[PDB]
Amino acid sequence: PLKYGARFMNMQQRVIPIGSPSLTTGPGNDLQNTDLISSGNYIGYFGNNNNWGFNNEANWNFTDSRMNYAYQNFYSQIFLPWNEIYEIAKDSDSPSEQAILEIANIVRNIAWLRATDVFGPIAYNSAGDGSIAPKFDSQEVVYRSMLADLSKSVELLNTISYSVMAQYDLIYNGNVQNWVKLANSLMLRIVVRVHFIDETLAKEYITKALDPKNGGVIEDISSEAKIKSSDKMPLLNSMLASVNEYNETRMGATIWGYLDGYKDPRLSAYFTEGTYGSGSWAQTGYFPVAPTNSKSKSETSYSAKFASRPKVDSNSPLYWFRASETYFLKAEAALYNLIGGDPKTFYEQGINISFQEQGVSGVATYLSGTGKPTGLTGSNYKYGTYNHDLSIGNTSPKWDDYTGNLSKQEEQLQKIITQKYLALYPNAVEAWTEYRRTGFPYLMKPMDEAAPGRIGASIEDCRVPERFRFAPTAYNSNPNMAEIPTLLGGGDIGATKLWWVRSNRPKQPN
Repeated sequence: PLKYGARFMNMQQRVIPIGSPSLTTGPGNDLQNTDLISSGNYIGYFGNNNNWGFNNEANWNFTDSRMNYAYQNFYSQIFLPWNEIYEIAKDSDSPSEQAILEIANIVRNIAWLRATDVFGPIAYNSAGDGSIAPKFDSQEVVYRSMLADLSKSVELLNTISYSVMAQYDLIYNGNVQNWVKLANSLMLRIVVRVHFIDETLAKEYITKALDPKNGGVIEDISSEAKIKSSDKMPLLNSMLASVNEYNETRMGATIWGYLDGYKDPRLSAYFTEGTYGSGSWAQTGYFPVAPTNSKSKSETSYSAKFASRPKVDSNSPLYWFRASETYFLKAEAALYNLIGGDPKTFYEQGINISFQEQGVSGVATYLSGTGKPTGLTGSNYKYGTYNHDLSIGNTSPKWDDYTGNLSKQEEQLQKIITQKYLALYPNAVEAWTEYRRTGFPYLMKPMDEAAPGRIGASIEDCRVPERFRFAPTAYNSNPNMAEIPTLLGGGDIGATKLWWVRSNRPKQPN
């Protein structure tokens, strides 16, 4: 499959921006746009040591240039190589070529799931029609269509027992059975994503996703989908540019609050201890940077340059889907009677698997903990004036321990989503999507109080943008985009809620 190789590897590096060490900071600038200074910053996985003069998405200013950039990083960059593969394989009678196309379809769909979850409507079904003016699908149609497409991929790949494109497969070394598991896992994630808005659709596929005869889902760490440097394609983890080169990405307040309050051993696995001051004055510890930082970049010994940093090296991988997520998805599914089983069991196994994924121990002690997330007081925060008590009306790790502010079922979901949030790190887009859909976990409020106003929201209804908006000028190049607001059911702005946002979405008490 020489004709598919380069194109397929390009696709894989595009799902979540990453590239060859020779491209230096390029892929890293892209990851900033998709994960680090945007989504990951909004939900508190990271904190920015910069405000970019309030000129970009970090502070919710969705400019034409940055949104066009986002469209490229979430949709168009991967469209290119996929389209060529499609053109070459779409009419092949060769089963091995059909398999290649379906594997390419899975990779495309994992990437475009992010695209629709970020923008809402996208050109999904029209993809490949060679149109100069792509027609967009409503988000509901994108979801319905993707589920059908995933089942199609699984049906075909389930008949393939030999290796496919091993030399160019940076994820599973040509093991089609694992690709099937990834496809069904994505199907599971999608079904859970729609159960609140469309339970019927959820039920139409969740059973097929978990049905053993269809290949199974990712339940073992050995089946996780991740990409990292290898002989097939050397790579430089794309978080390095922003973390070490630009000194802009640091540990977020929200995730720190949970890790600290829950006495989570993953705190040390995910982040480094920062330093404040120098010499005998230097204080060491886990110092977070608030979400949507309103302060300018600084590099003194008392600055965020030395706040806790994400632990990562050039050979570190980026994760597409991990076994722990599967368990949390099953937990929620069982909680709402979509599948059989005990929510608590799936919940605790998800945490156990996450600890194993991170190489940490003490899961039993962690599971019996009844502590609440730690708030950030004006005193504790050292990079400006900021405070938010994350503990208020929040929940603990222990399944049977209820705060009682929300209904019991609602708090159980809160525990599931909060723990999934912790296990998903650093998959920011998925965490951001899950927060917007459920309202969990509760987040540290943005520091820049002017940010919500930039997307048409207020400091009470939005702690994060509800979506990215398309670049206004893009409408000039494609007349089919004029329909976007109607497809959205609202204005093309960051405050417009996407299709899967559940009704009666909870908010942290005041």
